Amino acid sequence: HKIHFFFTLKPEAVQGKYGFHVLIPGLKMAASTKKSIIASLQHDATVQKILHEQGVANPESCLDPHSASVPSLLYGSSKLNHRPYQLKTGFELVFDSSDPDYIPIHQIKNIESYNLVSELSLTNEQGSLVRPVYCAAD
Amino acid sequence: HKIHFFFTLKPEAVQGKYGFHVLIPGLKMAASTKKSIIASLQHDATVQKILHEQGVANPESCLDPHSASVPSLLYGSSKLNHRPYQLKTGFELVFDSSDPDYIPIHQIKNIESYNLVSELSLTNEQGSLVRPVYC
Repeated sequence: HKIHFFFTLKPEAVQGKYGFHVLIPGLKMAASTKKSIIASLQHDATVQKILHEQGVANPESCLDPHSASVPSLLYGSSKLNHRPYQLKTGFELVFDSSDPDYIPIHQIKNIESYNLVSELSLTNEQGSLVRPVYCAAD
Repeated sequence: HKIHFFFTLKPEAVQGKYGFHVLIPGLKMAASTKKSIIASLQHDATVQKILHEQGVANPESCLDPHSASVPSLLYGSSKLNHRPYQLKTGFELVFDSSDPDYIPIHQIKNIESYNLVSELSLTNEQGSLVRPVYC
């Protein structure tokens, strides 16, 4: 399977407030699976030690558990009086069942020549790049 | 630590014969260690099955046990009546002992802008890109 990762960053840090989004359009699961995954990520030591040198005051509260409930912004849209999240870079990942311990990560090329809003849509199923990976229907 | 990998491929295959080189100038170990490593690879079933779908007859016999003893061709050189191996891809790897299970692999960018003969030297210790990792 091919899994794509996108990191859209806030244009500027206002009064010491920052953030970014992680989008996985092709991968498909249930709400309970997303809740379990989000609960797992809150206790990841690796992420925390990554964040400590970044100036993060509280890495534990950085992840919002409501990410499985809130409807998601389309790409390019934004909140009132808030700038749109600018895409920093996008990574592609290839996962195989034969070799679970081999995890390749590479940047996506020619990203600027592609329909970003179409590909980044969570419910989209006709993305030319992002393809739907049907997982278990919980 | 940073580890660099280089893959110089034979320009063409004669009578079903192919070959290439894997060079690790950054690594610095003993010859006995190199022999042990070569012995380890000769029984690696993963590489054998990788070559299995390549049209390769005997992947077990592809490794030369003498590679740690025979003097190595400098880059650009060749054997008599033999075209020199052409560099196809160049890889760099980042090793961190804190997380041994995280292995980032990325191709090197703009290798054509660097002194390939100087960098790919197995005995050189002043490589601009290849850094001497004493092991």
